[PDB]
This record gives sequence, C-alpha cells and structure tokens, in this order.
Amino acid sequence: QTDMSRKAFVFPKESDTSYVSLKAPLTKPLKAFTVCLHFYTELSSTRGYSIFSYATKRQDNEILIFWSKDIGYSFTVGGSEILFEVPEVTVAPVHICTSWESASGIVEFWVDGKPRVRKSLKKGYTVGAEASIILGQEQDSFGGNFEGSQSLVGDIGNVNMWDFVLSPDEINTIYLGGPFSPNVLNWRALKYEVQGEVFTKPQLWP
Amino acid sequence: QTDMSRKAFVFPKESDTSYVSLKAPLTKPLKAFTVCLHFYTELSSTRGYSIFSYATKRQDNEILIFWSKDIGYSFTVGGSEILFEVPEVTVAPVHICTSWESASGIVEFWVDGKPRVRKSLKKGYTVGAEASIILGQEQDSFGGNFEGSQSLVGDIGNVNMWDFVLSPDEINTIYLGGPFSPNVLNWRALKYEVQGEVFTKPQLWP
Amino acid sequence: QTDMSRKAFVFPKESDTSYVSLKAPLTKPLKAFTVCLHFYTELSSTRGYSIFSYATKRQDNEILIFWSKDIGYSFTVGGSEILFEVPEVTVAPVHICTSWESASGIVEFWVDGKPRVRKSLKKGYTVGAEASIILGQEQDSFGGNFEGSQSLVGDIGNVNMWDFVLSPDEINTIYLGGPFSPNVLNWRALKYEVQGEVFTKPQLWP
Amino acid sequence: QTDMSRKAFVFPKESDTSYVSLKAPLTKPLKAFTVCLHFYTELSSTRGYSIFSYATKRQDNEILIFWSKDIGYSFTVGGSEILFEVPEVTVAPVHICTSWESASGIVEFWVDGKPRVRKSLKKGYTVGAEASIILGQEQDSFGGNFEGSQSLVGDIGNVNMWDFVLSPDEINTIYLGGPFSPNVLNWRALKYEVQGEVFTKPQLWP
Amino acid sequence: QTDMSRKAFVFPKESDTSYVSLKAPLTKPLKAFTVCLHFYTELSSTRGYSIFSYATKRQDNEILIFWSKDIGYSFTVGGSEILFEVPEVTVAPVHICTSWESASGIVEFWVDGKPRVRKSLKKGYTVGAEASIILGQEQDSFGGNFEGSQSLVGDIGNVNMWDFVLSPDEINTIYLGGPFSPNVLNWRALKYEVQGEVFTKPQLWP
Ligand SMILES: [Ca+2]
Ligand SMILES: [Ca+2]
Ligand SMILES: [Ca+2]
Ligand SMILES: [Ca+2]
Ligand SMILES: [Ca+2]
Ligand SMILES: [Ca+2]
Ligand SMILES: [Ca+2]
Ligand SMILES: [Ca+2]
Ligand SMILES: [Ca+2]
Ligand SMILES: [Ca+2]
Repeated sequence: QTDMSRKAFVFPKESDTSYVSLKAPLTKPLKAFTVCLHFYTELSSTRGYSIFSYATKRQDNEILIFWSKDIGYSFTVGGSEILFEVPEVTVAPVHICTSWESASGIVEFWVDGKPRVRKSLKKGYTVGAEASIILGQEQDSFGGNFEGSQSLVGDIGNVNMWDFVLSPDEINTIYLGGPFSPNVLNWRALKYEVQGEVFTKPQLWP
Repeated sequence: QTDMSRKAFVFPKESDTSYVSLKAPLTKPLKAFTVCLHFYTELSSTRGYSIFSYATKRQDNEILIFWSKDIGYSFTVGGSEILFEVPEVTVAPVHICTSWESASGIVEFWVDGKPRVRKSLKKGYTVGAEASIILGQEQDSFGGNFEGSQSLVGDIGNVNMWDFVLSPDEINTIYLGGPFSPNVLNWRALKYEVQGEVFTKPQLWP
Repeated sequence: QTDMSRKAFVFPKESDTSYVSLKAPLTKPLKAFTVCLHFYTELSSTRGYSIFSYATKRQDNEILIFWSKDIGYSFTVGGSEILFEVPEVTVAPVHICTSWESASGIVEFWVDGKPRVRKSLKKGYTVGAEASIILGQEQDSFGGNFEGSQSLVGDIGNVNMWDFVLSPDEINTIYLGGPFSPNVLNWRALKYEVQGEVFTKPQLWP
Repeated sequence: QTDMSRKAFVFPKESDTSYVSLKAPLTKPLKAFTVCLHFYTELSSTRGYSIFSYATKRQDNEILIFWSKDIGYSFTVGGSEILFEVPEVTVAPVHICTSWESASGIVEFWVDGKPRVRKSLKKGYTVGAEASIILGQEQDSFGGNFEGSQSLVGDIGNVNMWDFVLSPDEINTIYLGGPFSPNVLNWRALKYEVQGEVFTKPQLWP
Repeated sequence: QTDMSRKAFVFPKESDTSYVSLKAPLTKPLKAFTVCLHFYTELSSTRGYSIFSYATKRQDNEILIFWSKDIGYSFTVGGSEILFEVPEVTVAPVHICTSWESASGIVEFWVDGKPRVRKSLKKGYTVGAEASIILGQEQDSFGGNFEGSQSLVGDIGNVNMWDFVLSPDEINTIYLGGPFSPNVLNWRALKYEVQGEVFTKPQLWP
C-alpha cells in the first residue's frame, strides 16, 4: 500500500515496455463498477491512445477506456464498444468518470464534472473478478502483447474504482477533490508495480 | 401517486415499445395550459425526436412538442404547427416551458429561462379533457402506433403541466427549481405506468 | 390614463390592421425630443419592420425609427434618413433610446445602454406639435395607409418620450429601470387606443 | 481657462473647416512628452482619420497620431513614422496614451490601459516649443490647409499632455480616471478656440 | 549586484550588437535547473527570435529557449531539441517557466502558470558549470557571432534560474509574483553587463 495523494505517474516517451500494473483485492465478479481517474496528454490530435485497460484470462478488452482519433472517447465492456462524440478537444488536464450497471446496462460518462447522455451496453453481462489492470498501455492479451500505437504518453493519476454505481452528487464530490472511500482500487492504498521508464512526479493539475 | 423529485426516466435504446403513460385527473377541457419539463439527449444533430405528446380520441397530435432536424423546436396544437428557430444547438440538458391560451392564441416558448417571441396559434380552439400522455414516443393514434424514427433516446423529468398561463416570474421560479403547485400534472404526485425498457435513475442536471 | 408598468403590447400576427394609437398632450412644436422604448421581435433576419412612427398632417415620416434589412437601425427626421451600422444582430429584447436637437442637429442613438456615435441630421428643423403616434405599423399618410411589409410582429413597451435631450446619466438611469418623469409620452400615464388584434400581456424582459 | 471635465467636443459632419485650436503655455522645447486622450468614432472601417496633430513653423507633422486604414494606429515624430498593428477593431470609445523620450527614442503606446511593445523613433531629436495644436483635422501647413479625407468625425476629449514620460502606474491611474496634474495641456485648464461646426456636449464614455 | 525589481531590459531596434551578459556564481555543473523569466514582443507572427541563451566552451546551444515561427516554443538542451505546439499566439506579455532533470530527463514547460505536457530530453546528460548567459541574442559561439534574424526585439525581465526542479506550487508562487530565493541567477542580485543599445525601463506587466 502507498498513499499517492498529489502524485501521478509519468509516461514521457512513446514505447511498448513502459507500463504500471495495479493490483486489486477483488474476489467476487463485479455486477457494477465506477472508474474515476485523471490524465493529461497531447496526443488527442495526433493518434489514438489507451487510458484505462482491464483484462481477464478470457477477454483482453473486458473494460477499456480508449480515445479514438477524430472521434472521441471509446468505452467498451465485454468486447462491444459505444462511442461518445467529442467535437472539439482542448489541450488541458481532463477528469473522466465512467460507471456501469449489469441489471440495466446504463453507462454514464462524465467529463470535467459535466455528465453526458446515458447509453445501454451489455445488459445482464458479468465482469470477471480476477484481472490485470494496466495504465498507459492497451493489452490485447493477459498482461502482455503491448502496442506502440495504442500506448499512452503523458501523465495519469487519481485512479479510483468502486464496485457500484455512483450518484451525481458523489461524482461531483469526486470532481471537486473532496473526501471519498473507494473499495476496489484506491489512490490512497494503491498496490502498484512499475516496469519500464515510468517516473513518479507531483501532479500538475490542481 | 409517487414523489419523483430528483429522479428522471431513462430511454437508453432506440426502439418503438419503450414509453411511459402519464395519467391526469382532468375532467374539464382546457382553455389554457402551461407545460414545463426537462430532458437531455444527443440526437439533436442526428434526427428528429418527440418530447411531449398529448393525444385524444380525435387528434393524435393535439399537443406535441417536437424537435425538427436542422430546424429547431416544433410546437403544434390541434394539428397546426409553428416553428421556433434554433440556429445553434448545444449538447447539454435544456429546460423548456410552453404555454398556450385559447382566448388570444398567444404561444410562449421558454428555453433555459430565456423567453422567445410570442406567436399566434389556434385562437379560440378548445383542447379536449380526456387524453393519453406519452413520454419518449410520438403517437399517431390513441396510445399506439409508435415510431422508431420519431421516438426519443435520453433522459426526461420534471414534467409539470398547469391549466392556465404562467407569468414570467412564475416561469423564472420554475426554472430556478423553487416551490410550485401544479394541478393537472405534478412531478411530485405523478401517476405513471412503465411499459418497455424504461429505468428510473437519479437526474444528471442540478 | 393607464398605468401600464410591467405590461406591454403584443403583435403576434403579421397584418395591416393591428396597431395602437398613442395620444400626447402636446401644444408647442418640439425643438428637441428623446424617445426611449423597448421591443422584442424575431424579424431582424427576415425583413424590415417599423418600431416607432410619428407623423403629422404634412409629413408621414416626421419621426420614424425603422429597421433596415441587412443594414441596421434607420432613424429619420423630416424625411431625411441616417443609418446606424449593425454588423451582427441577436435574438433578444433590446432597449433603444433616440434623442435629437434642432439647435445643433446632433442625433444620439443608444442600444442596451451602450451609446453610438453622434451624427448630424436636420439642423434648425422644427418638428410639428400635433401628430398621430402609431406603434407596430409604419404610416405613409396621416393615421392610415398601413403596410403589411413594413408592419411589426412582436412585443413593445416602456415607450417614453420627452421634450428635450437627455444626459448620458439620465439615459443610463432609464436603461437601469429606475425612476423618471416623462412629459410628452409617459408609459405610466399613457392615453392609448387599441384597434385590431393587439393584446396586453406582461412583459418578458426584466 | 475652462474646466471641461465630463465634457467633450463633437465633430458630427465630415468637412474641412471644423476644428479646435488648443493653446499651450510652452516656452522650452520638449525633450520628452506624454499625450493621453479619449475619442470615439465609427470611421475605423471606412477610411483614415486624424486624432492629435501638433505642428510647428518647420514641420507640419511634428507630432501626429494618425489612424491608417486596414493597418492600425500611426504615431509619427519629426516626419518619420512607425506603425502599431491592429488586427481587429471594435466600435467602442477607446483611450489611447502615447509617450516619447529623446534621450533613448523609446515610444510607448497604450490602448485601453493595455500597453503595446516599445519601439525606437527619433533618438536625440528635439521637438519645438511653439506649435499649433488642432483636434479633428490633420494639418499639412502651420494651422491651415486642412483635409476632408484626413479629417475626423466623432467625439474627442480628456486630452492631457505632459512634458515627461509617464510610468505604467501613472498611466493606469490616467486610464482609471483618477486625479492627475498635467503641465503642458490640461483638460481642466484648457485654453481652446472653436472655429466651425463644433459643439460641446457631455461625454458618452464613463 | 543590483536590485532590478519592477524593472526590465528594452531591446527596441533589430540589430546584432545589442545584448546583455548575465554572470552567475556557479562552480558545480548542473544536474537540474529551472529557468523562469518574463518577456514581451510582437515578432511572434513575423519571424523567430531567441529568448534565453546559455552556452559553454563546447556547445553554443547548451540551454536555449527559442521561438519557432508558425510552430511555437523551442526548448533544447545539449543540442537536441523538442517542440511545444502553440496553435494560436496572442499579443500580450507572457510568463514562461522551464525545468529539467538529468536523472529522469523530464522537461516541464509552463505558460502563464498553465503547465504543458511532460517530455523526455537528454536523460543522464550533464550541463556545464561555466557559461555565458546572453539575453536578446542567440549565440552560435562562446559569447559572439550574433544573428540579426535570431535576435530579439522587445522587453524581458524577471529572469530567475535555480539549480533544481521546482514544484507546481512553487511555480504557481513564481507566477503570482510572491516571494522566492533563487541561487544561480537572481533578478534581485543580478550581475549584468550592458553592451549596445539596451535601456533599463520600468516593466509594463503587472
Ligand atoms: Ca486487446
Ligand atoms: Ca490493440
Ligand atoms: Ca401522430
Ligand atoms: Ca409520426
Ligand atoms: Ca410613410
Ligand atoms: Ca412605407
Ligand atoms: Ca501635414
Ligand atoms: Ca495630409
Ligand atoms: Ca548557436
Ligand atoms: Ca543561430
């Protein structure tokens, strides 16, 4: 465990071996989850990159938050993928927040505290329990077979993952930087492993 | 009766069977009405959709607030239709408020608290009392014959309908989220029926 | 006399018979005047319309505040006309204020409290005393021969006319909605006559 | 002497005989000066006009603040001219402030309190003492030979001229309308002479 | 030593002999540095210019902050150069802040307090101790062989250089104009030498 408050990872060079593995104390497969994180990059107008990858022993794209070039944000669960239109992108640190529910398939997507429309995706699906979380790289296998074109260059931090669906007030509290208590993945009790050219530097965002 | 405060309906998938029927304790035909609601959708730049439909045993488009593609908002009463120009539409939850009066035909249209110009429509007409209110679908019969192209995908809530014309101060109070007391259709005493893939989730708008 | 505070006229339908005559207790011909009013319309991007007409037994366009299509505001006195450039027009209630002086010919034109440049028009001219004030229609005779293309569709109110030139501080007070005391045409002591399809409804502007 | 506070000159008609001569109690030739004034006009997008002319018995353009069409502001001293780029001009009263120093040639140009870059012009030059200051007209002789195309149409006021270089804090105080004490040309002790169609009206700017 | 607070250098004319040499009490070669300065110029849309040059007896571009025409800011260390994209440049005084670290190669670039993305440059390199700092001119030798096309025209000041990497809070304090204590190059204890047409005038920026 490590209290990584006011600190973030740094991926300064485009490569295929720089990544960070996040360990989660999960035993029960998830019927709902909410992933909130913060990242900063300049490749939004050059190519596509991976933000948050989550793969199991059966699917390499179980939970993947991808950025599609000239399209926007790509949120996929269980292989199927929905798109969130982004007309104009700005060069600034952005805070994203994704949520999902199996009983209804509703997917919520929040950008800088402003929520987007609700869409249906994988109603009744069951997300596996054991997985390998990788930040900065998209995995097309179990913890390997990385990708120089789908890799991420920039900063990332404040990664928090719950096991239920957060309310709008709770998401606003997350965005405002208040107090919270994650249970699946906590930025204050992270169990991470660094492999490659990844440095830990103070965050640039307030 | 159900107190649906801080809660809204969810139409996540485009279909023709997802709808919600609103029951109203009306006995006298309306000589004036004021409909205030709140919705959120992304189809404003893709196609047209229905927002608030109100049909009787004689006219399927008695009171219909429609969104015309590349045109704007469409408010029709008794079959005749007037148009409200919308040059640029934004991706954000919007609060609309419509009012009508039979003695003078004046139609008031408010967007996010900002009022539009006053137009004449159906002077002296009489709106029927018994009706079938449907949210998310445009009806071209009495409570049926739905429409995959005129259906609505997104959220909707705060539906309030009076039996008279509201003042500008009252409409500003409605927009500010203060206290009010509807008499024909109250979001705090709604008598609704869900049929299809419609879920009740907390509202995204403040 | 009628106290029409917080109330305005409504011209909802384009026609040639809807108008309102304003009576003024004037006996002396005016050597200077200041006309402040408020209106709201959507025809600024479709065609031209009349705002404030003032005609005598000799000239039908003695004092006329006209809106020229794709040009801007048209202020004419005694037949001669000057133009005020409007590059971009917005769909919103606007408050105009015009002033004139015979001893120097200076014409002041204020839009939403922001003053425009001062221009010369009819130095030494004398405006007649008896006249027929018409709102919503441009007259090309004495109180008649109306015009479906030069008519006005929308709301209008807060019409106040003095017999001298107002100061910038006084015009700012007028725009802020403070206290004042007109002497030629008072919105609080208006002597008006309605003929046609003109309704009196509460104002939309604050 | 005349206290012209909260008052400004008016040039409403384009002509060649409307001008105002400003007398200055100067005896020593100036080694440095600072000219701050305020004007309002609409010809910024039509043609060029003169703002502040200052000529002696040897040079008609000794000190001239000119507006070049589709270029910007033109500040010239002793015949040589430098340019200040203006990409977009707005229709609003603007406050300009120019300063010069002979020992170093530095020229400071302030627009609405925002300073521009410093440029070199006429290092070591000596500005004459006796001169004829003319507002609204550019002179190409000593107090004559005016110019219908280089004339000015609009308002002008708050003309203040010192005999040294003002500091940034002093220029900010000038822009904020605080207290000051000019010595060469004071708007509170102006000694002016009106010849032509020039009227004294209250200022439009706050 | 000289306390140059609220004062800045002036390069008003484009030439090749106007420059200022900054002396630094450095003995140990730098493993990390942070350079914060403030400048103002208008050549951002005309050509390229030099901002902060730092050369030793072996490399003329050891530390150079350059502005590339139609590209943006150019930060180079040890000969290798990285680019920071600038889509739109404005005519206003800007505050830049650069930092570097040899142990990790991370380069931080701050514009007006807003940080940019972190990039890798010269991991493990060692910057020499003795050097010749020149402001306004880019050197392609040791303190000579200047360049009329790479020279700088405008103002510059608040030059501060440390011997370590500053934190985001410290950089925000620098931008806010608070108290600080540099150790390699202090604007309050500068040891500078002027050669050419360079004047010391009060700063324009607040
Ligand atoms: Ca994969
Ligand atoms: Ca892949
Ligand atoms: Ca129908
Ligand atoms: Ca239909
Ligand atoms: Ca006429
Ligand atoms: Ca006519
Ligand atoms: Ca001349
Ligand atoms: Ca000339
Ligand atoms: Ca070099
Ligand atoms: Ca060079």
